[PDB]
Amino acid sequence: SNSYDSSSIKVLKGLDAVRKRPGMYIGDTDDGTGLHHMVFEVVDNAIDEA
Amino acid sequence: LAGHCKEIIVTIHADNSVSVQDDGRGIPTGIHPEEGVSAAEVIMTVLHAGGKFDDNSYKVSGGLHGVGVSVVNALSQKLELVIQREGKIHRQIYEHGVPQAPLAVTGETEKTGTMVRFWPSLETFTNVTEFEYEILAKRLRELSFLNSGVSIRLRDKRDGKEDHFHYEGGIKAFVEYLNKNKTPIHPNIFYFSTEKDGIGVEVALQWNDGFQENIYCFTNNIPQRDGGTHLAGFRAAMTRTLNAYMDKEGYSKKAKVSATGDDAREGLIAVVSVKVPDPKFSSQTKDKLVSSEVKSAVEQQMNELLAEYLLENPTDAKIVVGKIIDAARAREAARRAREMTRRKGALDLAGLPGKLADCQERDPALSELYLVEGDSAGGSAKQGRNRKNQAILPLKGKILNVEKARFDKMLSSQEVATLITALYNPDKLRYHSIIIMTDADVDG
Amino acid sequence: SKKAKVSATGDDAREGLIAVVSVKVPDPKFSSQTKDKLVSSEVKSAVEQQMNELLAEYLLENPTDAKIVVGKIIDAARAREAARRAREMTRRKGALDLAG
Ligand SMILES: Nc1ncnc2c1ncn2[C@@H]1O[C@H](COP(=O)(O)OP(=O)(O)NP(=O)(O)O)[C@@H](O)[C@H]1O
Repeated sequence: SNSYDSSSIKVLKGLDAVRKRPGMYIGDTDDGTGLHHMVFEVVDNAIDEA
Repeated sequence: LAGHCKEIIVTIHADNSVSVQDDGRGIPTGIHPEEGVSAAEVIMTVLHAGGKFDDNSYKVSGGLHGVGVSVVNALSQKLELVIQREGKIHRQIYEHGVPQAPLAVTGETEKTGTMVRFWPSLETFTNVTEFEYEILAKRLRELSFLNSGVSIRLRDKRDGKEDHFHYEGGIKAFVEYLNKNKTPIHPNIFYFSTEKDGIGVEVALQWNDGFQENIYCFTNNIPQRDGGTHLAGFRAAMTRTLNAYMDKEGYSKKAKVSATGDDAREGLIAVVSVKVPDPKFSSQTKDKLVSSEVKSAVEQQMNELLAEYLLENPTDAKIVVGKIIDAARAREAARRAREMTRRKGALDLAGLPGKLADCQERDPALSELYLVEGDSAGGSAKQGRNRKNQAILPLKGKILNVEKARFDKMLSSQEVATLITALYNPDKLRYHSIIIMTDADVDG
Repeated sequence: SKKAKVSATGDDAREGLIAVVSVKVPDPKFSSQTKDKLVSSEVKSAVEQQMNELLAEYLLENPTDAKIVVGKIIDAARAREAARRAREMTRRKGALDLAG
């Protein structure tokens, strides 16, 4: 309504931005897509190393 | 959405740039207590920086990530930002996300708002260097439909064409506008606006005689191209409620219809707009909503209110059920036309029982086969034949010609060729010897 | 096609096919973090021209495989055409409700 100022702009340092909005970083966290996408990204990094 | 901005102006300039003028409260321009610079420079130069991280400033809002405007600024060769607040006009120039000068004051005014004009960079976008009118037009139209009372003006300095959309009917009026080139089946449009468990839902759907499925997935005034969990709940609720209604009324018993989910959504135009305090999107494009509580809430609301609608309007219910049964009968008639021909490609009847009376011997080239009239001749033929190496195949009337009407699918009896060979013949050569007994008349 | 009298659309010729497309691009372009959709058109054109060359070579170097695939395509096209024809005809004219 009227709560607007420079203090309202919040900046998330480190990995706080990922933990606050995991959707754009991991996908869905409820149906099981992100829990498997964890291992998917890990194994994809391994294959990129290979 | 906070109830302060009531006019938004989008102007397409001739220099390949788009300016957005609104009359909201304005972007905060004060010095950030941690960054050290103005909050505008913070949101333009720092990722995930803004006031959309809580409900203190925006109780309900579609923006939740905090990187969008930074992406818009970085992927632009130049950007101009003019902010009006507290009687001061703040101006700053950006180039590829790099501020050219600090946020300075240029003058004073009495209005509040923010102007965002950016020149998109050509080093990133390929094959598309000019903004298309139709996509922006559709976006602003549907935005004005979902935002009653919010004036939206589109200006185009390239050709002078300008439009103004201030629809107040809502998504009902949106569906009515999208049904201008179609033919609806029911006048009364399903519509509601509820808010349960902190999450609001507003769905407007209408059946039309077309055959295209277009369910616009909207979440906090954001279109979802890939749908999401809310779309899945919508579809499941619609399917289960229509199935229950067609089962309890007896239509599925009179017509013997499976009534799958795809047939229930045949020729349906739906607009699902939900209000979520803290949604969850799988990407910045916001093409998918991954909130399952929203799924459950929308599912429950749709089931309840759609059952109410179908049990309060008998005529519209009958028309909708008739259209669903029409679509399902079309699908199953196509299934018949497919698998009946697929089975005609194979052999299923084989005409073995009924008329064929083989002999005791099974080794071919020893038995005999005959072809006579069934009821007139075959009776006495079987009563006077042998039961060792004799076989008789009766006939019925005449047989259609081959040359006059040649069709690989045309078949009435098919028993002769199926019983003598497999129809190709070198494999099965049963009944090497056949004899055709025939009357001495002219028809013989 | 002169004798079959069919259209052979995209969704019909690819019916009953299991294909695997593995591309190798130095600088990929994924429209999301999940990497569920590629947006590179240069890879599109490269794969397209490589197919138009090598699949053509394959179909002209193997008569038996070619004739079997074309027979399957003719079967699918005739099936879909007959299905559309019968569905439309019955639903629009041959449909008779109220069995009583
Ligand atoms: N038009 C605007 N009016 C007011 N504040 C704005 C405006 N645009 C940006 N801001 C502020 O700048 C911050 C960052 O904006 P933005 O990056 O668009 O957030 P966003 O909507 O979450 N982007 P995204 O969720 O990825 O689509 C917001 O949280 C606001 O505080």
